[PDB]
Amino acid sequence: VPRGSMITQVNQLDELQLKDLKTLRAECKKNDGSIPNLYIHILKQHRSPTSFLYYQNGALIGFLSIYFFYDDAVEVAVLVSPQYRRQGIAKQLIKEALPLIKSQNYFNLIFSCPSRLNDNWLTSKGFTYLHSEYFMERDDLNPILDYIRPLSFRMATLEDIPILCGLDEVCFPDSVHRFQQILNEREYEIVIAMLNNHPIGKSHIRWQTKRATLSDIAILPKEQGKGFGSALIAHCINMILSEGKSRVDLDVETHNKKALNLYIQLGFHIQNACDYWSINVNQ
Ligand SMILES: CC(=O)SCCNC(=O)CCNC(=O)[C@H](O)C(C)(C)COP(=O)(O)OP(=O)(O)OC[C@H]1O[C@@H](n2cnc3c(N)ncnc32)[C@H](O)[C@@H]1OP(=O)(O)O
Ligand SMILES: CC(C)(COP(=O)(O)OP(=O)(O)OC[C@H]1O[C@@H](n2cnc3c(N)ncnc32)[C@H](O)[C@@H]1OP(=O)(O)O)[C@@H](O)C(=O)NCCC(=O)NCCS
Repeated sequence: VPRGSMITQVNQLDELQLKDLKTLRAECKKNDGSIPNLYIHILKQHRSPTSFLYYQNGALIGFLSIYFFYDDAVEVAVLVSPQYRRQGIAKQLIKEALPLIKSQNYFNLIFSCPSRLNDNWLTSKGFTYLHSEYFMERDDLNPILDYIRPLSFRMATLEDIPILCGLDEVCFPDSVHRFQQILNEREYEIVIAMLNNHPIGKSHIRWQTKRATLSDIAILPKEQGKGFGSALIAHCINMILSEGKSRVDLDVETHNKKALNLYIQLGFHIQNACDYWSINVNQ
């Protein structure tokens, strides 16, 4: 019923809009299993008008936002209340966002999509699958037994920049500045895995009060398949539990779901899974 429809276009979300968006997020999560990446901490800050809110009678039923991370693409999050899907809401929101993307002269759009939900018809429309991002959690208080490999583990320091940059150069090709900034945030640590005296991998740890989060996990391609990734992740799990945390979270990017079996074996369960699909503007 169009009388009650309205689209609000904003530079940031006030506290009520954030509450509304979190309610919408929750109802999509229950229907879909996973949700797009919304970067709530970015929406809360004033930016210089990339959030588009669809209300029906003042109830938030649709949301789209644009995120200028890349220098030659833009990330797009779109969510529509399950009650109101297939009525053109997502298409209305994308149309509102396009002028702003064109004006910035970006031409490539990258959408984060709940795992498995849309693959059939994203393919039809010409989207290209890029990779997936999985957020997992291990809520077991028991440490991981075994998984011992001939590795030593070191906490990285500002002196390990060559080692860290070398690892990233092979896995995931200004890394000096990024590792310096990470190593200067007291919530972060990086564990380096050594085989004899050659660095062969690393994992980042972000510490919070009740949990810690593993990310940016790398094992050199030529050293994979020897148990080293499992040994490093087990080392990290046990380090986190020995500080008294009750949860280990994990953020991993993969092009293939089978790479996830390692983490399932170590007791992780998926809490959120997104697939990233790109498309050029003129479509
Ligand atoms: C292009 C994107 O928006 S990727 C968004 C990924 N986000 C999510 O998946 C979050 C959970 N899912 C949702 O919120 C919704 O299902 C969305 C955002 C994917 C689509 O929202 P809707 O308002 O229902 O989409 P809308 O009704 O505007 O349809 C837009 C187009 O996509 C098509 N479409 C939408 N959903 C589907 C679907 N499940 N299956 C097949 N086609 C679909 C429509 O046929 C339409 O095509 P058309 O322009 O040729 O007529
Ligand atoms: C960490 C990662 C790279 C794998 O590293 P790895 O050293 O090859 O991992 P492992 O050798 O420990 O494990 C490989 C397999 O052997 C199993 N394994 C490890 N130790 C084992 C042990 N004692 N007993 C039985 N199985 C074991 C693992 O469960 C794993 O499962 P799979 O065969 O079903 O796939 C991968 O899991 C990943 O996360 N990829 C996405 C992130 C990424 O690609 N970063 C860039 C790397 S270049």
